[PDB]
Amino acid sequence: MLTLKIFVYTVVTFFVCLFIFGFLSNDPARNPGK
Amino acid sequence: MEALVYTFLLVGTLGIIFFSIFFRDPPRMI
Amino acid sequence: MEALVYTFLLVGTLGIIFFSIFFRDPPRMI
Amino acid sequence: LTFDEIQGLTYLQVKGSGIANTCPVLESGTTNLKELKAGSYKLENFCIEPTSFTVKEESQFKGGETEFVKTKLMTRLTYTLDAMSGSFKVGSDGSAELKEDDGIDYAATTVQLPGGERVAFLFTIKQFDGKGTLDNIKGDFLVPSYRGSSFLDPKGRGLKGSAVFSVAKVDPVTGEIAGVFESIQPSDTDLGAKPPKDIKVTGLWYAQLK
Amino acid sequence: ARPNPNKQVVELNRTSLYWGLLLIFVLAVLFSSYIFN
Amino acid sequence: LVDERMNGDGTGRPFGVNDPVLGWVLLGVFGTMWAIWFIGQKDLGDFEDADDGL
Amino acid sequence: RRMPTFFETFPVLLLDKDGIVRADVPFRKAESKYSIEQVGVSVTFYGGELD
Amino acid sequence: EVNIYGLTATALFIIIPTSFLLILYVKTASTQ
Amino acid sequence: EVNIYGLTATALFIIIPTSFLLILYVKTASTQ
Amino acid sequence: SSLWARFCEWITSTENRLYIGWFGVIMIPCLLTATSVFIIAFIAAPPVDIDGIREPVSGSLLYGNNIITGAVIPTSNAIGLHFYPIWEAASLDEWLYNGGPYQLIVCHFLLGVYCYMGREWELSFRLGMRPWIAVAYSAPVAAASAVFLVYPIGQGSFSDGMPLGISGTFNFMIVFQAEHNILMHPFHMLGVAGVFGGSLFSAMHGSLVTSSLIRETTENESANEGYRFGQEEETYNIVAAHGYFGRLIFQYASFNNSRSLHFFLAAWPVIGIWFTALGLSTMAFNLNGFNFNQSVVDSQGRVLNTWADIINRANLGMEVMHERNAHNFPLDL
Amino acid sequence: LNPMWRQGMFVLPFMTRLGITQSWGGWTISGETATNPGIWSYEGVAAAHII
Ligand code: CLA
Ligand SMILES: CCCCCCCCCCCCCCCC(=O)OC[C@H](CO[C@@H]1O[C@H](CS(=O)(=O)O)[C@@H](O)[C@H](O)[C@H]1O)OC(=O)CCCCCCCCCCCCCCC
Ligand SMILES: CCCCCCCCCCCCCCCC(=O)OC[C@H](CO[C@@H]1O[C@H](CS(=O)(=O)O)[C@@H](O)[C@H](O)[C@H]1O)OC(=O)CCCCCCCCCCCCCCC
Ligand SMILES: CCCCCCCCCCCCCCCC(=O)OC[C@H](CO[C@@H]1O[C@H](CS(=O)(=O)O)[C@@H](O)[C@H](O)[C@H]1O)OC(=O)CCCCCCCCCCCCCCC
Ligand SMILES: CCCCCCCCCCCCCCCC(=O)OC[C@H](COP(=O)(O)OC[C@@H](O)CO)OC(=O)CCCCCCCCCCCCCCC
Ligand SMILES: CCCCCCCCCCCCCCCC(=O)OC[C@H](COP(=O)(O)OC[C@@H](O)CO)OC(=O)CCCCCCCCCCCCCCC
Ligand SMILES: CCCCCCCCCCCCCCCC(=O)OC[C@H](COP(=O)(O)OC[C@@H](O)CO)OC(=O)CCCCCCCCCCCCCCC
Ligand SMILES: [Cl-]
Ligand SMILES: [Fe+2]
Repeated sequence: MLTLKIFVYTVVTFFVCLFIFGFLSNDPARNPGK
Repeated sequence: MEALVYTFLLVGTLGIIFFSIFFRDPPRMI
Repeated sequence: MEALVYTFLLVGTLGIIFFSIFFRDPPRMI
Repeated sequence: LTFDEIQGLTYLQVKGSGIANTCPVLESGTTNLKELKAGSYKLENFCIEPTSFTVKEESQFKGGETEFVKTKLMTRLTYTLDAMSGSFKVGSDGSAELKEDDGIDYAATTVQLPGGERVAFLFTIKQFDGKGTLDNIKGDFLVPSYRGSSFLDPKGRGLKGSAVFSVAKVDPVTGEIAGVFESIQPSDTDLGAKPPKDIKVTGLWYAQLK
Repeated sequence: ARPNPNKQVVELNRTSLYWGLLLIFVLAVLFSSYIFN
Repeated sequence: LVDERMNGDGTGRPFGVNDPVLGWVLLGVFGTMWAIWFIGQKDLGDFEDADDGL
Repeated sequence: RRMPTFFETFPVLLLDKDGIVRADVPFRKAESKYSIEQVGVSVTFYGGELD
Repeated sequence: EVNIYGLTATALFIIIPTSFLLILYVKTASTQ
Repeated sequence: EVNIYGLTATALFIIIPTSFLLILYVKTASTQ
Repeated sequence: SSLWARFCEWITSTENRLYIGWFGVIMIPCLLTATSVFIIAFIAAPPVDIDGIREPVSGSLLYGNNIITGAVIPTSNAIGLHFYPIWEAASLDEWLYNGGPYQLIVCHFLLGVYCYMGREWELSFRLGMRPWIAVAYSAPVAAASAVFLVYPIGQGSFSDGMPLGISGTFNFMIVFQAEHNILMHPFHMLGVAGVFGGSLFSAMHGSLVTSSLIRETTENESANEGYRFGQEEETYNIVAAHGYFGRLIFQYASFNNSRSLHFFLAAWPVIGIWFTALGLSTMAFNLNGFNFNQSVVDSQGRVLNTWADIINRANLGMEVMHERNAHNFPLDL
Repeated sequence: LNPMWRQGMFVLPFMTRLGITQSWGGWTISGETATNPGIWSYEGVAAAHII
């Protein structure tokens, strides 16, 4: 079960880190703008 | 039960015979 | 017997959902 | 752990790990059979662990002989009958006469078979009298009732097994006695609607003379 | 070329309609007794 | 016991971590993602006071 | 007491000549006072096949 | 015993190629 | 017990309006 | 150029068909997980002890349940509010017995719909609209979270959540009426007014606009070919429709502004659903509904009966039969 | 006394031919039960083909 648990934590933390470092990566300028 | 299936198939074959005889395309000329 | 009919109907509904999403007519302009 | 090693812990440390579902592990006390004095003793905390639940599969696949089959537990850590007591004589040469009256003497557990079939059964050592000399402490117990008589069936309508102890380690000072345990009991039946099944349970046990 | 240069049209006239329907019902009339057994 | 299980309910451990092997994976994903982001910082907007708001 | 129309599983009662219940078939079997086993109601037939 | 499978097989072998031929005939006679 | 007639009714109610709609769609999309 | 820049440009592109965005990286895999567990567990789940009283309950299609009676069984009450994943269990024949896929699917589906609401913000901001679609989508999210998360927190068990099935939904609703009397509660009547008014306003607006379509086609072909896509001509005479409505009922209940009409359509059923979303959350914490037992009393002191004193008998009949094998002590449901 | 070929079984004596001898129910072909089914049981092979 531990082989599963490392994999679940890996996928969860990969997607959450992708989320956070996506929103830090210059979000409110990728609009149509003015 | 299956007698109705038999009768339906025979009557449907006769119906296709009827429509083939009378409602064909006209064989037209040149 | 009937479980296969149930599963076939659910999978067919999901398939029509799939084709409706991806194989629609393009909504075209003027 | 031992008994004092368990009771040194608080409730907040036992809660959530599975230490509570254990007999306390007894230290080196092997083969002290001559170090056993007499008296009409009692037991302080007579706990009994199981360690394997096997079911006699009556379905044939080889011939007219059926063995016992290792299976899986189903509910959760819901075993090890606790706090049993009664009246517990030690005799002259090692004849133990062990009588059980009180305590949590029952636990209802479910167990599959390979084949996808669930079987519920009680684990009861209610009112046991073991009078034997340190190798086959035999006697019988009761399988009282799988469910109460006031049970509602899903549409609103409506015995004795075998048990063998053994003794392995003896604390000479405090009387802490360990050993191995086997039993065979029937399963739940829904009042003759389903024929019962034989179930063997193996495990360890623990006691504290007083 | 992104639109297909080989989009072609199937064609099935009334004579072939009658032949196909007569074939299917004659096959049914023949095999139905052996299927129902 | 009868069987084998992690026994992680009711423990109260940080991030549900039991092994340090389980603990290193958090940093091993977080730091590499941070490093990829910090490399990707090259092609973004860094500035003195060029702020994105009213 | 005859079964009404709406009731699919109407429970079994036994009326007197007036409308007072004197026996029943109890749904719960523990503290039954008006059970047929306790009262001792017999049945007699008139007419029909089992006359 | 009658083939309850067999009656479904009969009905399917009727309806499926019949509809298959009707689609092609109506597509053909639509244009001309 | 499952129905003798139920699977036949199910299959017929599937196939008949399905073929009815397919005929009209292929006749429509033939021209355009 | 760089890998992260190209990846961010792809993931915030607007030319891929189903949009992703940055909430999409939690919306997509988590809901695919919930769907892929739900389709398996609706078909081939073994029977589940919902009660903790050693009585398994069949819920799947393979064990004698059709589409209406098929359901994902919720977690047992002995499991409680404890987080119970796969890896804490012993086997997969032990995780499925104690209500596993309900615990997995609900905790997935909630994060899925919250990130879906975030995505509905994000694509509106990426196109350049005004951002208030997610505010309207906050109402069924609240209605889902009240029955899947808030009420089992209030009752202390994941048993009393809504079972994931058609015939299980009603067994949630009726026992909820038994224990909490949802009909005699003023939030719920506001929600009934919300859904009925929403149906009325949808049928009324779809009548009064379709009744004023400017003719562009003939009477042989479809009446829907009169609207060529992407034009700038108002296809419905809203002046004539407003005049017809003003002749029909009132001239001071006008709503002559099309934008005021659309604000009213956006704010009637959403505020209707919000009050039931609060009502479930209040009844979760045992803040019970109304109670008019023995209100009408004669001059002596005897008890008369009303419709409340009939609904009390119906709720007694439900209460002395729900959870038929568990309750021994005379209260606390 | 009831083998596979009396039952009209068709694609299972090819999985059993190439060595798939265990299902997720725990039963096997020769009669005894095996403990570990692994990834590759009969239902796993079927689901892999669906995927
Ligand atoms: C005339 C009778 C009547 C009417 C009109 C209503 C009306 C209502 N009742 Mg109700 N009720 C009644 C009688 C009635 N009741 C009686 C007699 C009882 C007693 C038995 C009850 C007991 C009762 C309970 C116990 C509850 C209600 C609730 C509700 C509300 C449900 C609507 C809602 O919030 O859904 C809103 C939408 C959702 C819940 C769905 C959320 C959408 C999710 C997030 C996304 C869907 C995902 C999906 C799978 C995606 C599909 C994909 C696919 C297309 C591929 C609504 C106001 C509920 C409530 O309070 O609502 C908040 C509630 O819990 N009622
Ligand atoms: C399970 C099935 C069992 C068997 C049932 C019977 C067999 C059905 C098979 C199909 C029948 C033949 C269809 C193809 C021929 C056809 O379209 O005719 C073409 C003709 C002449 O062609 C055209 O007709 C036009 C003039 S006019 O229409 O004839 O007036 C003209 O414009 C043009 O020149 C000319 O080409 O005109 C028609 O369009 C009439 C169409 C009628 C076809 C519908 C038949 C289906 C219902 C019959 C079911 C009977 C039920 C029992 C009755 C008691
Ligand atoms: C019991 C049933 C259970 C449910 C089964 C699934 C639902 C079937 C319902 C019908 C499916 C949709 C048909 C109408 C849409 C369509 O024609 O696409 C139109 C597209 C794009 O349109 C056109 O395509 C042309 C380009 S191209 O063809 O796409 O390349 C282009 O010229 C043109 O501009 C464009 O308009 O192109 C096609 O012509 C492809 C046709 C494919 C339709 C056949 C589907 C039947 C087989 C599916 C069964 C699956 C079996 C299980 C698989 C594992
Ligand atoms: C072992 C586990 C097995 C799990 C199996 C998982 C099965 C589900 C997978 C989903 C398959 C169906 C979608 C794939 C088609 C697709 O990508 O669209 C085709 C377009 C074309 O993109 C274009 O795609 C191009 C790449 S390509 O060349 O075309 O491949 C790219 O170059 C271009 O930029 C872009 O415009 O892709 C996109 O728009 C975005 C891609 C991601 C979107 C798909 C995921 C969303 C699915 C919804 C999930 C919720 C559903 C809940 C359950 C009902
Ligand atoms: C598995 C899921 C998919 C299932 C699909 C459904 C099944 C498909 C079945 C296809 C049926 C094809 C039949 C079409 C039949 C058909 O329409 O023919 C049409 C075709 C005419 O071809 P042409 O050269 O004339 O092309 C011009 C047009 O007529 C055709 O578009 O004839 C043939 O080429 C030979 C085909 C057999 C025709 C001659 C055989 C005569 C048999 C007569 C039987 C009656 C007498 C019996 C005596 C007892
Ligand atoms: C129980 C206790 C729980 C504690 C939880 C702690 C949570 C930590 C949350 C951190 C949030 C950081 C926010 C982003 C921070 C951010 O904005 O990044 C950007 C920042 C630099 O920004 P600049 O681009 O302006 O740098 C200056 C120049 O680059 C300008 O061109 O970098 C940092 O300062 C990182 C700070 C330490 C971050 C932690 C260290 C990361 C590396 C550690 C990983 C080790 C790798 C090991 C490999 C196996
Ligand atoms: C000289 C190389 C020739 C290779 C020919 C391969 C033909 C294609 C075979 C694909 C189907 C594999 C058969 C099932 C194989 C199978 O079922 O494996 C089963 C196994 C996973 O299942 P399990 O571990 O659970 O085994 C079941 C038991 O353990 C449980 O009772 O896979 C492995 O552990 C390693 C497999 C390596 C397979 C390597 C193939 C992938 C790399 C191939 C790259 C070759 C490139 C060559 C370029 C010149
Ligand atoms: Cl109780
Ligand atoms: Fe509108």
